[PDB]
Amino acid sequence: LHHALIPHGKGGRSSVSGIVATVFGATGFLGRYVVNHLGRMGSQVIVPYRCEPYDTMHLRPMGDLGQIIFMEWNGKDKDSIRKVVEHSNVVINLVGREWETKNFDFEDVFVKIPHAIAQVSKEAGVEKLIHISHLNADIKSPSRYLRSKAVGEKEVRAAFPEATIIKPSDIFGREDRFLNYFASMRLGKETVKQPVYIVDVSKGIINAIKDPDAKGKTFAFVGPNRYLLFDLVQYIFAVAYRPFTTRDKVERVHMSDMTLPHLPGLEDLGIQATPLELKAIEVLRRHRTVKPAKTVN
Amino acid sequence: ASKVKQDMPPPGGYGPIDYKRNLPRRGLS
Amino acid sequence: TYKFVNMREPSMDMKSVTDRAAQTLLWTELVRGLGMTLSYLFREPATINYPFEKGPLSPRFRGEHALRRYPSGEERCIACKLCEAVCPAQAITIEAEPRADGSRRTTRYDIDMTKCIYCGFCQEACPVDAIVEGPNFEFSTETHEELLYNKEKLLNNGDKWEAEIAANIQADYLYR
Amino acid sequence: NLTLNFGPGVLRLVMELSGEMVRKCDPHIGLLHRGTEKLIEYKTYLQALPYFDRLDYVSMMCNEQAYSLAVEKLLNIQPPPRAQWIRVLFGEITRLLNHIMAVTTHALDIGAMTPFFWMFEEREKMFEFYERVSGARMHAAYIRPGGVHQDLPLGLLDDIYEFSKNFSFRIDELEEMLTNNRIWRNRTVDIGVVTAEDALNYGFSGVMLRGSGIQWDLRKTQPYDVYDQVEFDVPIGSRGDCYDRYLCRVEEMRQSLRIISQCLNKMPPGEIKVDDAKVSPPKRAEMKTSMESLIHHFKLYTEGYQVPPGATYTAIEAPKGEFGVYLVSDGSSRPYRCKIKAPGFAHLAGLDKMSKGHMLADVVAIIGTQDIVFGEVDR
Amino acid sequence: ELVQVLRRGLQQVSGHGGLRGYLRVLFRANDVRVGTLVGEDKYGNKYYEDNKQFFGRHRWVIYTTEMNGRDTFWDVDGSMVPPEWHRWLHCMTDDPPTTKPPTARKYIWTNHKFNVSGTPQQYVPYSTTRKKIQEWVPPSTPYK
Amino acid sequence: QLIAVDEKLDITTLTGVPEEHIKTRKVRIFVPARNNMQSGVNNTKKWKMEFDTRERWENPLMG
Amino acid sequence: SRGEYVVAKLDDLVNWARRSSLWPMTFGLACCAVEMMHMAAPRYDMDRFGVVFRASPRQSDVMIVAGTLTNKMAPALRKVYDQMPEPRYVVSMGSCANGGGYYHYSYSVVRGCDRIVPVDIYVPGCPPTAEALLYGILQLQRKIKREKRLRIWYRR
Amino acid sequence: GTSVKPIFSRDMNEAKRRVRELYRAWYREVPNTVHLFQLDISVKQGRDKVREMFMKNAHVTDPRVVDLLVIKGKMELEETINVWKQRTHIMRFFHETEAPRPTDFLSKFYVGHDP
Amino acid sequence: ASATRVIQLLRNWASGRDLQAKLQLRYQEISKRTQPPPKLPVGPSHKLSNNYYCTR
Amino acid sequence: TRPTIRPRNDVVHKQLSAFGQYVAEILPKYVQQVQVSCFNELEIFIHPDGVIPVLTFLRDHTNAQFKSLADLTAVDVPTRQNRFEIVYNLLSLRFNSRIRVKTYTDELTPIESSVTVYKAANWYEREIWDMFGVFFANHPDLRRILTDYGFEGHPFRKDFPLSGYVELRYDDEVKRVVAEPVELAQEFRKFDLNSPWEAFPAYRQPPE
Amino acid sequence: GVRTSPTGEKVTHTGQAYDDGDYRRVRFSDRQKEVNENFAIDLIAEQPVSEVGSRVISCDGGGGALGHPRVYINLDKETKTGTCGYCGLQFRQPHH
Ligand SMILES: CCCCCCCCCCCCCCCCC[C@@H](O)O[C@H](CO[C@H](O)CCCCCCCCCCCCCCC)COP(=O)(O)OCC[N+](C)(C)C
Ligand SMILES: NC(=O)C1=CN([C@@H]2O[C@H](COP(=O)(O)OP(=O)(O)OC[C@H]3O[C@@H](n4cnc5c(N)ncnc54)[C@H](OP(=O)(O)O)[C@@H]3O)[C@@H](O)[C@H]2O)C=CC1
Ligand code: SF4
Ligand code: SF4
Ligand code: SF4
Ligand SMILES: [Zn+2]
Repeated sequence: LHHALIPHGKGGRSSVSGIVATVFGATGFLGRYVVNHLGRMGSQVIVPYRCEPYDTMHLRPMGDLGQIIFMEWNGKDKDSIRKVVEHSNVVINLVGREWETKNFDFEDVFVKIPHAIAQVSKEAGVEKLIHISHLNADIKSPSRYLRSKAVGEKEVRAAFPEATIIKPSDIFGREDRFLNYFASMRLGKETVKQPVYIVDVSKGIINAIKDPDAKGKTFAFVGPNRYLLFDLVQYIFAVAYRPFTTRDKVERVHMSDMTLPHLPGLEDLGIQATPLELKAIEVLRRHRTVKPAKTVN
Repeated sequence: ASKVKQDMPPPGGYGPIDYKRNLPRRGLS
Repeated sequence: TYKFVNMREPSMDMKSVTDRAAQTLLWTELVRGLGMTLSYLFREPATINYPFEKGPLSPRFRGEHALRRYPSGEERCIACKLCEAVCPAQAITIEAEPRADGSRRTTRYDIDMTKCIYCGFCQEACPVDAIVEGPNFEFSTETHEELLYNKEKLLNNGDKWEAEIAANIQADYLYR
Repeated sequence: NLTLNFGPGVLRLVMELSGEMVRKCDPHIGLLHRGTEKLIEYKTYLQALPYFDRLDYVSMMCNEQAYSLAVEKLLNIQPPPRAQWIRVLFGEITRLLNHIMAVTTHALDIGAMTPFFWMFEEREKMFEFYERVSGARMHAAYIRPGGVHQDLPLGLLDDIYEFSKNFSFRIDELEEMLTNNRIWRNRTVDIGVVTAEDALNYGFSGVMLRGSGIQWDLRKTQPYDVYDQVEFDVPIGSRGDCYDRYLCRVEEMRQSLRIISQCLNKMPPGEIKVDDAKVSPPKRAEMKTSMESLIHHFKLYTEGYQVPPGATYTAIEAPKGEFGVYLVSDGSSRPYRCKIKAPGFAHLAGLDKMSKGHMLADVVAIIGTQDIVFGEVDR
Repeated sequence: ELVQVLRRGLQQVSGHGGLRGYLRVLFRANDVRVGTLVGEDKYGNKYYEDNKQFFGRHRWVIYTTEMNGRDTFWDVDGSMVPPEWHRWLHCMTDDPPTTKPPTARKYIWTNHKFNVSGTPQQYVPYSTTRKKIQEWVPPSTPYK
Repeated sequence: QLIAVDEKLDITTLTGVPEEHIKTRKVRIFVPARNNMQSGVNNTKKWKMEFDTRERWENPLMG
Repeated sequence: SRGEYVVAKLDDLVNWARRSSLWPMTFGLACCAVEMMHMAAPRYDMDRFGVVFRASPRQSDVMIVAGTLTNKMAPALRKVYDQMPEPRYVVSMGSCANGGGYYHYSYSVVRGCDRIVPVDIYVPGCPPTAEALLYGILQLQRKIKREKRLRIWYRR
Repeated sequence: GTSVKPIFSRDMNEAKRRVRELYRAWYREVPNTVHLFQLDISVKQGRDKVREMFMKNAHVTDPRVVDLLVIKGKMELEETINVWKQRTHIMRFFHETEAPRPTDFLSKFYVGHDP
Repeated sequence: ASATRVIQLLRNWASGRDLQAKLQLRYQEISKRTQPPPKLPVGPSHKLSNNYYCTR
Repeated sequence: TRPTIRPRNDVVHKQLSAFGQYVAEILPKYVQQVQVSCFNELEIFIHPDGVIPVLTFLRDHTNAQFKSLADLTAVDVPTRQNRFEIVYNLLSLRFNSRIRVKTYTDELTPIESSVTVYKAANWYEREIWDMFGVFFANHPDLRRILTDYGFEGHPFRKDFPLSGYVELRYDDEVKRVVAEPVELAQEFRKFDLNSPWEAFPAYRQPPE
Repeated sequence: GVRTSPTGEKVTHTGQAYDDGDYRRVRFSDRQKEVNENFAIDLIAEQPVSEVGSRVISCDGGGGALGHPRVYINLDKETKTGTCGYCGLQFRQPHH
């Protein structure tokens, strides 16, 4: 199995895990954690970056000498994608944008780019492809965000039959846009939210790479508890000791989180989901100058 | 043949080197 | 023998006391320091206009490493591994094997320039003048990996700097 | 009484203040502990030599000389006369470098900052001599346990004489800036006074002894290389304060100039290392033409020389004080133990007593007058 | 006196080829001194000497406008000096390569290169030894 | 003044070694064999304690 | 059209302002700091390039790690690095900071400061001469001249 | 015979008394440390960690070893009281960033050559 | 130093000492960078006879 | 004796031998052995219980008055029952002389601290506790001085690994510096340099 | 004499070249692979064989002290040519 791809060492920084991962969109919120988890076990990471290298400067300490290679690419171009995934045996797609741009709308970000990545990964002989899309992604959605997410899911499934699709819902992390977004507001009682910890999603992606029978499966990474939006925002404002983006985001946050009991979740990957209360203090300690919100199950 | 040549002080040594403190007085009562 | 630095007894007559009082009240020594600084302002500075002028160096100066070769063009290194054994920082890794013609040559010769301390022990333990520490010092790098030299890099360095490397060795080999 | 932490050489200092006063001072060291003494046990003596440049990285050749003297004493060999004269010459040059560093950085911490540049020009010149004689500006590794690595290039002595004949006015400009200045005196006079008995008991050495009136110097009392063949005076303080130690260091600069002149005039001819190819390597030509020379070069640069078993404590008068090494050899080419004694350790230990009932700003003056380089403190 | 120093300033301006060359050297080297030309480089570098200046400023180089592959009108560095002029410029010798040139060898580079860090031409380390342990290759003919 | 305790000495808790490097390692106490390439016998005088060989692998960079 | 031209001109002006005023803070950890102080000396005059001498941690632009980083010292280094504003660049000076150097196989030494902070320029030597540190600073200046933030923002 | 020079205690009762004293001191310090260093753990978790660190040495039967361990424990307690330690040092007790090393035979057989 | 006489007088008066006698900038008075070959005499034990190693 | 051999001094040898015999006569309760090196270095081996008396005598006696403590260190010899060897180096300015006092201890037996005799010993003793684990009794403040806070083990013991057990890096997941089991990209090459054909017949040992 | 690998890479003088399936080639994409063009084996192959009329010859590599240790080469075997162990030069007796 290409002997140089055999794991060696003790799973440390200088060890060899046999994983050669190309992580598209690694300069994001989830990309940094994925690259950290991949590099701390000794895997080789190719980081394809669109921005200036200064914005990729923080990824360098995450791996040992030569374990992280940074490469320029363009989403509109197929040759760059081809040359970035030439030698990888794992490809992870984390490309996403929450708003509109005069160069990239939702269809290019969530449909065209994932389709190109999947097609080139299949033509290049990549063994594993991992794709990330929203939990509430449905074709019949009012929002173009989640409609494009669903179309991208279908198209990447068509292009890469053995692709693993992950559908995380409202991940909350130190550098997230869920707890910070609510804490920066300084409407509900019918909408329910099911937030998932950033580290849980990172470990889920890592295990899905490791898991042998998670080839064509579809996962839904969700947290331990379902929260009404009003009391969740109340708890967010209470933890920060505080008294209580154009159109798509408010529509998305007003939508309730779906429930998909038939799909496997984090439990299938041997991960105990972390409740929000434990990490809420960690996230919101920086918004300052106990009575956790009630849940529904 | 060749005669020994290495770094040596010149004949008669070097010139005197001043090392005492020299703090002059400008002069006004 | 020994000296006393601060056992000078000031005079207590009226003239010395008046001089000390005038020094205290009119700040003579502070103005004296001002005069010294003013004098230093009016003399030529010691600055050189880098990178157009360069600081003086000598043939003994030791900077970036290089692997040399004979005038025929065949590399001097015979894989004796004395430079590897003498290296205080363990910055040299060597692997050898017989060549196609049976020559004793290295198939791997790496120097970790982030481990090297630039002591010059390697170039003085070499019996065949193969490894030298040349006069280049402007080889700063944007990544850690490019400071990990292999045999090809050192051979290219030797081919690149051979002219003045040989000139310096000619100038300094009688002291060795 | 509040406890405050002056954190990040690099030093962490835990002090309790009752208003302006200092009640307890606690230096926390180990921020530059690299484990040099343990790493030496894994090297041969020649491989262990370059560690001493990095020990006290302001006075390099003095550490080289102390290590070389210890290894010579254990090996039962002596260096040739020209090697000894070169050693004393470069030791005095190193003393000049160290004292410039100490005085200029002390004044810079006080706030003067002009003599720093004035004298770092001369430091750069002295650096050129190191570069010319060895090929490295700072960590030369020139002085070896058998003598010196190489002989002087043909033009070095003239340039040393030309540099040393103009240095007196540089010291004089420094003294104009600092010696008679009233602000400098009020910053340093009657600060950090230590009595002779307390300085002696606490393990002080160098100026910390001489500043308190104790007439002690290792170059005079226990001379090592050729220091008994040169004449110089030893400045002695009277009050034990920072001002007296500053004066002592300046007068040491002048006496070092005197010794440098004497060393230039009396340089003898001859070889540079012990003519015993089982300790010092043969010349390159001899190695390339003779069989015994090649065998000895091979064995010395792969295994090294075997030192007879025994333990020694060899100390020299480094510019910072008594610098010593306790070297234990089990009979192989790899030292069994190498304890390194630096005066900075004892001086920083005495810092707590030295700063009783002083201002917060006086602690900087005391640290400066101790001249603490944390490479030798932490080792 | 003052008239003499102003006269030497005017001669200094005139010795750079007029006002355009004076301004060019002022904006490229931040220095407008004039010295005797020691030699010319194959890449366009010029080398000047003035023994009346103190040690360190008695030798200098004006870098070329265009080196191997980029415009170095503004982007200059000390790695553009070829080894022979490197030895002369750093005062390792008193003899420029013009008076006596270095020995010529068939393996010495004919075209000096600069420090290529942060460039597609940068050095990438790799292992130079071959594969140590050879795996077994199963036969392609079925066993039964 | 004297405890006069009767128990076998064991300083394991005071050395700072990790727990896995104590009950899993196997030291070997031996007099090293003479190198047959040489006839000298000065390296066969003392006893040596050495640990068992563990895994060594090739670095992906620089090998 | 005109938008890309104007954004490129603004980007060039911002880069020129940034690289013409570099305010460094230096950890005088070990011997390499001495050579740092020789770059500030009259002969080299790091000030004449617009690079001030001993800026404060609050308004520092570039970080020079000049010496050996130990296990007892790494958290302090990272804490100081996190304090720096805006665009911050790190320069690793000497073998000890680059990859551990002569104390690489030591129980109390961090094997390279790039385990703790991201490094932009690696200056090799033991110690690097003030010439070499000046060369590294000028190389960092050229690298800053190369970067292009506003053009990427426009094409984003 | 087997007679040795004491350090602080003469028999196991005094050593046990000193161990109880040290445990009381650490137990009282846990919440103050958790608040002061701005921890991410709870006080119950910190006291559980203290209990685990104590139980790690529960097999010692030598009063000299026990009271030397007690001396060390007071040393780290003194380090923690005076905030000599940074936030990182306190965590070094929890190994939060290390991957879980399995103990069963099959897992060790699969992962590597390590026994 | 190529300094005008008036500037030399001003600097000498301000410092109080004659600066031109001993300047801190190095000039043609230094030694040449290219030197003749040396010879470097041999040590005392380079004899051909009566030089048995057991005696030294 | 040619210029390649370090000359011997016999006057100092005899003086040091006489003074060592003098110290031995005065303090027979503690002194176990006295030696003089071939390079005129006097060392005294004493029982551990006599650290405070003997040192005090050497500090306070009119003939000795060794007022300065040059250095205090420990040497680790694992093959001995008493593992650690405590060495005191003393300097006498009145007589321009140096002496060495040597003592033995093990992992569990403490040593009386000589802070009451020499203040300089204070920090030195701390270092020993930090580097060898030797406990010093009646010390004003005994704690680590060189190693990192919470460092487990004493690095200068001969059985401590050269590279230690843990190494430090930065983790962005926890946003802090963490410690992990040590893994080296290049393991330290161990060189067998000891040669057969012993060098010094003067130090030969009986073949038991 | 620098050869080219079947993939397209350059093979060094030691015979090193990543094969088709080796992932490590990714380190060279968008960058360059450092290969020395001057091969010592080819350069020493083209040297002329020196003719001396003595049964034993001496070789120090040329340059005296700037070469390699002096060695002596026997030329009795007329079948082949005596080769210096250090320099790689060849010597041979004037047969016929
Ligand atoms: C009053 C209104 C102000 C509005 C805001 C503007 C701020 C103040 C306006 C002043 C602008 C100053 C620009 C002048 C800088 C040119 C410097 C030039 O000489 O440098 C050279 C030219 O380099 C670059 O090619 C030039 C880039 C400068 C920017 C070009 C003009 C941009 C101005 C746009 C202003 C519009 C403002 C709109 C918002 C209000 C290269 O030097 P460098 O490489 O460094 O150093 C190399 C070292 N050497 C010399 C020894 C070899
Ligand atoms: N709360 C959350 O964040 C959860 C995220 N989603 C999905 O998870 C994925 C990653 O999330 P997250 O890391 O937070 O998103 P980020 O906003 O942090 O960045 C996503 C990455 O994709 C790259 N990227 C974005 N747009 C483009 C583009 N048009 N062309 C090229 N590259 C682009 C970005 O690089 P650059 O710096 O150049 O812009 C960036 O590195 C996304 O696909 C998202 O849809 C799943 C549930 C919610
Ligand atoms: S210069 Fe010294 S440290 Fe560097 S490779 Fe040579 S021997 Fe090793
Ligand atoms: S470089 Fe010299 S010392 Fe090193 S292996 Fe080659 S021939 Fe031997
Ligand atoms: S060894 Fe080199 S890098 Fe380390 S402190 Fe000394 S000079 Fe600096
Ligand atoms: Zn030959």
